Amino acid sequence: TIDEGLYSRQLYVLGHEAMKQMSQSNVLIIGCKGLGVEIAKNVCLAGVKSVTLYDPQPTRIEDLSSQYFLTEDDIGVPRAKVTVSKLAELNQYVPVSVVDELSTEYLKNFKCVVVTETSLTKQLEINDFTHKNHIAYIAADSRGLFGSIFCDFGENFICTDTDGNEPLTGMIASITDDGVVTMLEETRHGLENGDFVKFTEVKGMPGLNDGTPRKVEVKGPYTFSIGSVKDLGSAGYNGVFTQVKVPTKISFKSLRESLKDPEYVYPDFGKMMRPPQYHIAFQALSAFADAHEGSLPRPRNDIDAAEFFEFCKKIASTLQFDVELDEKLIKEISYQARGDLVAMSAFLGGAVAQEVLKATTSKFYPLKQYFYFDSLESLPSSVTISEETCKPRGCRYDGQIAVFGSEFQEKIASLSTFLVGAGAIGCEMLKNWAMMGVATGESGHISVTDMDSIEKSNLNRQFLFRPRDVGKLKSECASTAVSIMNPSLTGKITSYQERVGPESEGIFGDEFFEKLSLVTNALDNVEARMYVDRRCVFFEKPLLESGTLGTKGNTQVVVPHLTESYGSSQDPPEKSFPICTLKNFPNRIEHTIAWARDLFEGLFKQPIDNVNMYLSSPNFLETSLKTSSNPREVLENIRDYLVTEKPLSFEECIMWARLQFDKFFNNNIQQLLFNFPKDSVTSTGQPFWSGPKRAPTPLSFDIHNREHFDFIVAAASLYAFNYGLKSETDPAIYERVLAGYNPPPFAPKSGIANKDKQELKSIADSLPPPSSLVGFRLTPAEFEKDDDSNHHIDFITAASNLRAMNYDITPADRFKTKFVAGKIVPAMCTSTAVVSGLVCLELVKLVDGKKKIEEYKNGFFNLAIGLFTFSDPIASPKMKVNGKEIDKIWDRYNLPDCTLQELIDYFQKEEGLEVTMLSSGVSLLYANFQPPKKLAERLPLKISELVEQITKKKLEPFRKHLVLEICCDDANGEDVEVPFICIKL
Amino acid sequence: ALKRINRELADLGKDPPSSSSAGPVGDDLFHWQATIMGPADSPYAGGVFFLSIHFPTDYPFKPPKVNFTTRIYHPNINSNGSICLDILRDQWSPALTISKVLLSISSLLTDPNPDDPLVPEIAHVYKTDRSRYELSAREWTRKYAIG
Amino acid sequence: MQIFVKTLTGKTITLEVESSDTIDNVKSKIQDKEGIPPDQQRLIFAGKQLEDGRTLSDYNIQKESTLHLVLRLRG
Ligand SMILES: Nc1ncnc2c1ncn2[C@@H]1O[C@H](COP(=O)(O)OP(=O)(O)OP(=O)(O)O)[C@@H](O)[C@H]1O
Ligand SMILES: [Mg+2]
Ligand SMILES: [Mg+2]
Repeated sequence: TIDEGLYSRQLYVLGHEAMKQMSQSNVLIIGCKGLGVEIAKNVCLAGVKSVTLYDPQPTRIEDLSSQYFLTEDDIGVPRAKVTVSKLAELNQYVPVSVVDELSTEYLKNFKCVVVTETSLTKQLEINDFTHKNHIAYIAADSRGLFGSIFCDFGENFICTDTDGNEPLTGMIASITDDGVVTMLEETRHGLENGDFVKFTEVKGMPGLNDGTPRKVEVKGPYTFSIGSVKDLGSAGYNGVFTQVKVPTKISFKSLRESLKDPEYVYPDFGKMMRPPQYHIAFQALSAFADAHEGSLPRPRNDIDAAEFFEFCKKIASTLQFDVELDEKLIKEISYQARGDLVAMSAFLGGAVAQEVLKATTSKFYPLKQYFYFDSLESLPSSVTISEETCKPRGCRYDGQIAVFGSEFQEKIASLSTFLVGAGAIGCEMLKNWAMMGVATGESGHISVTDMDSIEKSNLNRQFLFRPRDVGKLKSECASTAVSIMNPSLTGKITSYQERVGPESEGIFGDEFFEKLSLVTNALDNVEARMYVDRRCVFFEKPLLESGTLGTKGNTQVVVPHLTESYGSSQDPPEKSFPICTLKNFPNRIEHTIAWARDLFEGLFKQPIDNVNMYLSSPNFLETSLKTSSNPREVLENIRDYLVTEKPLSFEECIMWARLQFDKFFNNNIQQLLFNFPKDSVTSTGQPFWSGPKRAPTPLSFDIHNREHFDFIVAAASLYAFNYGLKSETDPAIYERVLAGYNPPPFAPKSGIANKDKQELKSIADSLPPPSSLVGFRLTPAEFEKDDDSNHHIDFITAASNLRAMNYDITPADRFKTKFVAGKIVPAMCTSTAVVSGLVCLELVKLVDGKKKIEEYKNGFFNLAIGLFTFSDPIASPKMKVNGKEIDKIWDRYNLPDCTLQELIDYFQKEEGLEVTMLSSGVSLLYANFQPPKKLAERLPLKISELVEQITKKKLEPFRKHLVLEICCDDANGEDVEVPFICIKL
Repeated sequence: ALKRINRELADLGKDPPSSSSAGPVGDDLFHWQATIMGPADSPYAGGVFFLSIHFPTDYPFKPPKVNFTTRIYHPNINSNGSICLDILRDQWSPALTISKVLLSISSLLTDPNPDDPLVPEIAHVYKTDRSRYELSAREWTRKYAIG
Repeated sequence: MQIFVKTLTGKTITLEVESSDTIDNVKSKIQDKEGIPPDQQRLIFAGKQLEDGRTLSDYNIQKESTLHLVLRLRG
């Protein structure tokens, strides 16, 4: 009963069984500050059965530093009572409640218990109970730029999936008598030693088709071994193997036991000696709070720091910890005790929510057990951070002023950022900026652009939107919501409905870009990312890129004149199958899905476009007769869709659907088997239909079969939609119409001047004149995966499954068909929260203007395995030009709008380089090998006039510069790279 | 990108491809019109075949999209001009020039590969009735690829 | 010595070779007998794919060893 219309993207990450088991689990959350509210929000969006909150502490002003469900009108009310109402709206399937008091026995009602902002004694009291009763216990803490997570899922936790990857499967070539299994040519199995695999469709060794898993002994990238198969047979050929994943048993330890001998998880290997320090430091913080009526050390206070360090020494002595305490780091933990940063809260909330999902669903590998994290590199160094600057001012930014100070707050308040996109990452980024107070000053401003509209499936991870907002523009809704969160952002946010690209340079021009301070990308495609990267490189603005894919995520920072750009790195491209594979010889469901999509486009989209263009363009026929690659095909499509096969009722649509079924699943296969019979052999004597080629078999139409009926219904409905007829779904009419159908005879054809043009002309003049048909149009079918009433995915699924039945491929369901055909990217709310947190932790580094490249960190993480890694950005490459150091990426030449000859002479006399090629955009303005007459015609023209002449398009009034790419050779004739030229018009 | 495309255009400018001849369309560097001469020891002898090349942004990474314009009767070339070529599929691996592609295609035209065809009927005719295939290829290359 | 090469269809081809023979010579013999170009021959023994430029002795191939030949289908 999972609402796939809402959890569409999440299901591709978790699955049906995982979410079904998750929707029966109760989660309790103790503490409703920024971290607690973040965890609760992520859990509610995830889809657990219910959430219970417990936090009777009255609200205070500083609590607003990271609590975005609290308003300044709520001061003096318990946090849970004022947060439950706003949390209940995120998801309608997840009730949210509040409990005034907690008793130990009550804890038995919950599947998972999360604890934040609680003293160590209470944590021990709760854990001593939740451990022996097999209740998942998670404890999270966030102190300034430091964070800690602790997990305890019981002694007998069962983890079904430990990496989150799809099972490995492959096509076998041969299996020897000694179990040596081999893959097809140039195919890597990817198995690892100790894995279990199951075989199917094996010829010559039926015993391996039973399904019993067998050990794997990887012997090479293309072969492995399974043991002794002497009894079963001597050798087997062909067959498909699939990896089998077995459950693992993980045993955790209680909090009391693990305090003495913890087991750490290292988020970074550059600092492996810190977690032992933090283990003592956090316990010392708890002891200090217990010894001062729950009052943490004051910000940047030396007396409290000394007392805290003494507590750390006492604890280290008591626990016999043979570690030398680092005074500087421990005192740093003391100074930022009262810090409350929205970025750290978001990061830890994403991590802890993922841990909760792991506990409830028994999936993915959980943290075991302590996870201590710090982002101390973000601490400002260009401003004064002292006790006087960090003292609270009685405002909502106290939680952040306690870490960064008032001067850095003033620096933040005057930012002028530019956010591209308003998706999940966009919503999280706007929330973080609103909480941090970005652009709340006199000179501040924020600009957000996005051209898409809100859909139902987006509400699962874009918390700024509500069901009542479906169909509206993302940017306006996001701006209004964030203005609601932080009232100071009223009028400081601008929202555009413009797509960022070449066509929008009139709005995001030189004037717009010259005022910005940084650009943040929240996109999902590489084209827009590259374009924004080029614009930032040209204007020299810091850029923040971030991306997610399921549970994986990465964040990168581009700094002018320091690091390389986004486009200097490459990623694996998409896989497109050979046309010969799709057209005739498929062997995987992906091939059949691609063929079905092409069939849909060619049946319901392209002929309609041709017909419409014929009825609009007066001279379409003449242009097509010498422009298109197949004018006869276009003419035949027009004739068939206008006169020959124009339906007058839905019965004719059903008949047409039956005819097309015969055409595509019964006759083409007969032709193929006539050309290449099943017993034919290749030129080398090997059988033709062996290995990657599977012998097809024609299908005979059986009305009772489900797949045939689904295809007929979908095709008839889409045809009626094309012709605007009234479709029907009752099987009675279909069964009545298809009963009286006489298949036209078909016999495969063996084959065996200028009159063709005469036939084409005769067909052309047979068509009705355009004047006779005025106001008549045919509705094309535009593919839309997200709508379940347009029969698009239904048709694709039916066609794909029928073609799979042709080639004996295992058919897939509508779920996998929608995943494959729609190019759906799996997405999660937890990954979005984590990437937003990392990006906002890098933003403070950018604001402070750090110069060294070792102070910035590009981040990568995978939450399925609990892996976090951070590495320094790559420095921009340097080069030698005319005996000078030039940055390859961030340097350019600035020249006036001189003539081409003057530009060449300047490059010859100044840089001592001979210009051999000069281009702008996608046009070749000048080349050394062009005929002399053309150059003499182009040389004395100005650059702007030359560009206008060559591109045949006048320059727009808003155009203020030209970017030219130049390739030049040195005096000796050696090619030397040079930076691009920025001609100022 | 533009600089690689230009290094190649200059290479072809100096080192004569002889059999072939590639050049930009108009002044656009991302759209070339190449010419291929039918091999002498092939049914397509004395023929001029025009190909359209549409370099992709990622180039030299992504593969150059190459489509025949002249009609040809070949087992591995369909009616839309698509070519069943391995170099453009998974052996591209930026390292070769636009003279390698045209050499490959000149050899594919020299001798087809019917064991993995793209046009099953032509492949069947080639495998069964070789003489009829030769006559049909000569007729097509005389009717379309000449004049 | 003598060796056996098993194909994808269960056929067994007997070859007369020496431990010092190069992989290239064996691929040439297989091309001479079956007509398969060496570039499309993928010979595997004891879970290891034979590579050009080496000898049989490099792979510890001894009396009456069994190899498996799989074709490298083109596009
Ligand atoms: N070139 C672009 N210029 C501006 N905004 C863009 C551009 N390309 C994409 N976007 C926006 O980036 C956001 C992408 O976020 P996301 O991928 O999570 O959403 P979606 O694509 O609408 O949803 P889904 O991927 O779940 O089907 C969307 O707001 C989209 O409008
Ligand atoms: Mg959308
Ligand atoms: Mg998207």
